[PDB]
Amino acid sequence: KVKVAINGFGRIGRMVFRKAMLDDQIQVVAINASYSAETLAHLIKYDTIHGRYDKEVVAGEDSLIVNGKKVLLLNSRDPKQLPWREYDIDIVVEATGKFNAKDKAMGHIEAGAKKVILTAPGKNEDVTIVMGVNEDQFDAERHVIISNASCTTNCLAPVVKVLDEEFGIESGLMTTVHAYTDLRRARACGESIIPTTTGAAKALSLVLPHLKGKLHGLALRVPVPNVSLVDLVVDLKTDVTAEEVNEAFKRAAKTSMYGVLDYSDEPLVSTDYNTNPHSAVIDGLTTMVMEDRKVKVLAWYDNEWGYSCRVVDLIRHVAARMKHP
Amino acid sequence: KVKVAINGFGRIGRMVFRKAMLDDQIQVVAINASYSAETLAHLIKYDTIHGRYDKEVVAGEDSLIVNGKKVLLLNSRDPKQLPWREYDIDIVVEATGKFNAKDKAMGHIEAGAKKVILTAPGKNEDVTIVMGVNEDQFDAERHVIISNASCTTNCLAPVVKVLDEEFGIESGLMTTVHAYTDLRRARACGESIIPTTTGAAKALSLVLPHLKGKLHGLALRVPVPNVSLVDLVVDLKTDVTAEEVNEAFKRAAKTSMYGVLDYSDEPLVSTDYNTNPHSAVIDGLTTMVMEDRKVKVLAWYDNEWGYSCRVVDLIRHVAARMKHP
Amino acid sequence: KVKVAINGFGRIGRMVFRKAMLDDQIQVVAINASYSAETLAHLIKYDTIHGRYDKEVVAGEDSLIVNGKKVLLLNSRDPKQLPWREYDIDIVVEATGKFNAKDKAMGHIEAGAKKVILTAPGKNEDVTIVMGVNEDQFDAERHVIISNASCTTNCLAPVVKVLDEEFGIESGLMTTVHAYTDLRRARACGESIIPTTTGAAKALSLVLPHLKGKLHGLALRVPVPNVSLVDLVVDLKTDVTAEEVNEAFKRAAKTSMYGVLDYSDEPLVSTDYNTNPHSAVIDGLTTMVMEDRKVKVLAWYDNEWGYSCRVVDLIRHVAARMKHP
Amino acid sequence: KVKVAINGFGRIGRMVFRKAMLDDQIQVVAINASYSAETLAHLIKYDTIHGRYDKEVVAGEDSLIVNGKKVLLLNSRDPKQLPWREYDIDIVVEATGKFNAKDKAMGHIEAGAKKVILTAPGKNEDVTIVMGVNEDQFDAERHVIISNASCTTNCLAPVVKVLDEEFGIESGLMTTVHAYTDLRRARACGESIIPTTTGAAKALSLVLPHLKGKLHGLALRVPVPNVSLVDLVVDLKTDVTAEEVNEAFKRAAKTSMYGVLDYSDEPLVSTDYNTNPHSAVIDGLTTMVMEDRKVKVLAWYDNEWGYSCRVVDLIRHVAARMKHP
Repeated sequence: KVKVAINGFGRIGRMVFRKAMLDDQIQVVAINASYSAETLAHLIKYDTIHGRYDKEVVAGEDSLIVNGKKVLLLNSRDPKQLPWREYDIDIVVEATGKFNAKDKAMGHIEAGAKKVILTAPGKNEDVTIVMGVNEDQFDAERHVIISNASCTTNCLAPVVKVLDEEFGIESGLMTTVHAYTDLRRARACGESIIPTTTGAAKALSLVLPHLKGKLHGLALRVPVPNVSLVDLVVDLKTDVTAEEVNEAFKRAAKTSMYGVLDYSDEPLVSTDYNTNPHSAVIDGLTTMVMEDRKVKVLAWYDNEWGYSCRVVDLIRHVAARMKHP
Repeated sequence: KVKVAINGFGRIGRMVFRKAMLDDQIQVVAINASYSAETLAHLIKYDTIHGRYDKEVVAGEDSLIVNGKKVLLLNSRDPKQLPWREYDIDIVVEATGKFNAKDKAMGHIEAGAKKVILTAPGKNEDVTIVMGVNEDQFDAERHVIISNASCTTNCLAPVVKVLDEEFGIESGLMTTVHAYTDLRRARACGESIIPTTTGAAKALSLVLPHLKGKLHGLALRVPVPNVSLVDLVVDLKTDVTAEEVNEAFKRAAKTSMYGVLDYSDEPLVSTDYNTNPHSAVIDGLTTMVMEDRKVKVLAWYDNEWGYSCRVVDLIRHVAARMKHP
Repeated sequence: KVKVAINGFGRIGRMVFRKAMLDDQIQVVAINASYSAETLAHLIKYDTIHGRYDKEVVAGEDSLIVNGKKVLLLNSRDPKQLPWREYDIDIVVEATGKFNAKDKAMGHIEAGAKKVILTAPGKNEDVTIVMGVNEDQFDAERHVIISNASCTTNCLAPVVKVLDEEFGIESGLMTTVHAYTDLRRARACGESIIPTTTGAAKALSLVLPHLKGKLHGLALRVPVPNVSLVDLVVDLKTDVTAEEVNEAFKRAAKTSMYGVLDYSDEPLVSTDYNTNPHSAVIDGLTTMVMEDRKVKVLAWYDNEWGYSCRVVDLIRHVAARMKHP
Repeated sequence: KVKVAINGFGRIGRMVFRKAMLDDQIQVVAINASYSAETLAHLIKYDTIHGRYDKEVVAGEDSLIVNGKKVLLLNSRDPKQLPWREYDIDIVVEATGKFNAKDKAMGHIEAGAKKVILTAPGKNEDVTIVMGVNEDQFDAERHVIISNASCTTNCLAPVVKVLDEEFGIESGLMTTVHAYTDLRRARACGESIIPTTTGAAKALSLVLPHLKGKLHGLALRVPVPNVSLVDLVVDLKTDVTAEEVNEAFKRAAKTSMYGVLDYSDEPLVSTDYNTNPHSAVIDGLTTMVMEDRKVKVLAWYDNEWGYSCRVVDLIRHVAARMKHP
């Protein structure tokens, strides 16, 4: 079983831990976090977004017992002090965010870990991966620090990939309607629509390089707790109807992007996609086409759960290629 | 002074009443509503969206005393029973919504009112007006039932008019991010992003006829109390930069669309536009241009206050043309 | 297996159906609702509060296939037209609310059902039951129309019962802080704290008659989607400490009120009690005692899930006593 | 005119500045804040809670021009470096919160200010003042550092004072239902009811010393933007009815507590008290009495605006006693 450590216990770290503890192919050996075992067990068991954890979560002496398995707990702010060599850590998931991600990852390597998965794109990682888009690019012999991009990029890239490979993309603009996770952001008070910048369209370069200059956009932060939406207005290179666009997505969801992209013909609201494991769910009832070429596509994503499921999928892909190069 | 009655005391009726009671050029003679004077005075004085009313509001015997002036109160469900002939009502504002608006308006005419302003587009009105766009079309000798369109159309039409007259519009799609005012709408529970249909782009035909087939869109209802946003992605017929688009809006706001359209270079959030009297406020900091032609424009509007101010402006325009044909 | 029908498919009807379809001791033969099978299947599968249903939900010809079992669907507004005699319906759960509940129940009896469970107290039912408080009072030979009280009464009555039997209650006042489910209620706009009346303290008379005149209170509706709170300030007849009060609750939760009342020493928030099946969960960390006698107790309850679980428990209790009088 | 400086530009500092700039008896000479003049002018002009500022707000070179008057701007983190002696500052309002308030105040004294008003109780101030309760205690010759208590204490103390002086208070418990401004607080996500501690009942000792041991309580943080509520359950020393309690409050509001406490017989919601200048508004329709002695009283307060108005009232009281000892 691949041996994994998790650094940082924010929402992504906790969701990844929840999902990995259910994977019997993965052994979560250790956690490095800022809090005591009792606080960590509380945070694992209870969650205001995804509900209570199904398995038994129990705090012990500098460890957790989760689903019957022991997980060691550490509290090191300098990652190169961690006992990763002594624990034979195969993969560290670096879940403390964007800030100095590459330095932290190198710290984990210096501590004896073999590979690091970053949770942010464009940190000078050896390779940027979006599952369903370019995971084939991972070389276990050449790639040591691997990025899983971001949640919005994990939604945007498969959608855009389907569109470009079926119809060709001329150019497009997008709005990502973002749940909660710049004077505008600082004056929020959790009550307003807030326009901000987004980096998902630029991060698209890392996984679909032939497409930069073609897409850009902004974010609208809205006061919903979780679940976000990509609103993409894109011009295609060939004539389409809404039904043809939806059929391309429907076919990708059942084949090449199975488990990553899904397609829905149901009249759902954003809350219905809470704890959905897909990277993107096309809302088939809203697809629009103006003058056969200008296409509006709406894609739902749980900006926490889908990304964490992709992180676990990536752990499994990397581990398989580590044992069988 | 032009003599006005208001039918219906929902949020639009109450906001229009608040604004008209401040206009010394307008005499609000009467109100027809479903509640007693005490309840109406409560609803006039207090408002969870726009705050407490500034003037003294007092309930009397089947009347209100507001800002020192008496307003008669009626409770007729059939508008042709109203004493509009006996009160010399010049204009009735029909504020009970879209349902059977033309029948209600004819009822007010049969009761003796001279003109009716509907608060919804496409009700077979004699003319559809958006102030700043086509108010010149009103003929006091030929037009008896007049529509002020809708709040979203009052935002979209001036923006689109500036764009078309300065640069020409090829085609475009829009999202209106709507505050609160179909299985999706029924399953809301006030907590989700809800995609729905919108009729603002189609209602554009009534005030800018040369532009239909060129624009369509959808709505995203989000749980904010008030203030909404038009997110327009439009292709233009000539090369532009973001600065040139913003300068066109800035020039229209200070001249041809003064008081109707405004332009902001400040980093504001949606709540900062609460009780803003403009039909649309361009957010200059978010304007984007892809490949010199594909333009993203964001326009804020208080979907209640701006529309009600336009209703009062229209009352004044119609009354001026009634006295001086 | 006891044969059950459900009348009305609001949130309580749907939650009860979800829970009963999992109970292999209960056969849900039929549903009477206002919508078609496709809409009902949508509403069963998806829920903005409690998430997606775990089992396969599928719509057929005037029926549903849920978890592999067929459920017949009817659309009768007059309950005495229903084929309950032909289906051998043992128990009808009347889930259309308070309005004319007894008339509806009699209609179900006239249609051939043997017993009816109302979802509201004080409707001239033969007996009012709160599980854990007085279910022993049900007589299968004398009681035909049975009430499960209300969600707030199902929280308040076990708490008050523990307090009265351990320490004696002199008098008390309560506030129920209520999630969303009178000029104040009509002016809401989903954004305010709204004081209203509550009938839970009066409904206490029906299940704990020796206690009326001793308790009354009000409600504060707050804009949270689900999960509510009883804030009880009660004077006791003997000296206590906070620890003794909490120990009384802790002992009741593990014995006489097992499955109905629970006790928590964890620092949780309201959202952590979403889809909790208990009628009440004492928040042990907030219990307060002033001058040894005046006690503040806080009790969480999911105002939907706990009540629906109690409805299913009551179905099982009634059915057991029907087969073994 | 009394010369005032404001230290700290959080919400209380900004609201106090807004109110003081309207007072022609007060000269706001300077502000010490963490941001540039342009950012400060933005924050003064726009506010997501209380709306846009009425007066002209303009940023100049290390100054603001507000309502036509110039206000100097400083950016000193050490208050004893401020030029208060050179500006003849009479009163500094210390609006950076509870943390090290007395040290900051002494710093302002060392810089040359004559008096300091703290915005938190129990900081070893020379005197704690609640306007309407004990402002008579201020001695301009003996008191140099003055506390205006807290917003919740400014609501609780006048209510409790009326009750104790009219009927006598035996003991009581309270809940303060608090808008947004401990594992529970850290796991919020702005969506839950959160029980926390409150210090308002203990701070009552400072302004009504004969009453400690008699009152204590907790807070329930609820996701409303502004406006909070005190829910007080108190036993009195003499028999009362709800009408007598409400009449005591009504008489205090029109006499001894004019401008501080108000009384409402209207069915309002919390949002209707936004930007209300009173310290407390009794909700007369919810007052309850159990067994002639146990009284429930609900008191609304804008936890920002009322407190800031009290701060300005205190500035005026202190200045009057400074010039006329």
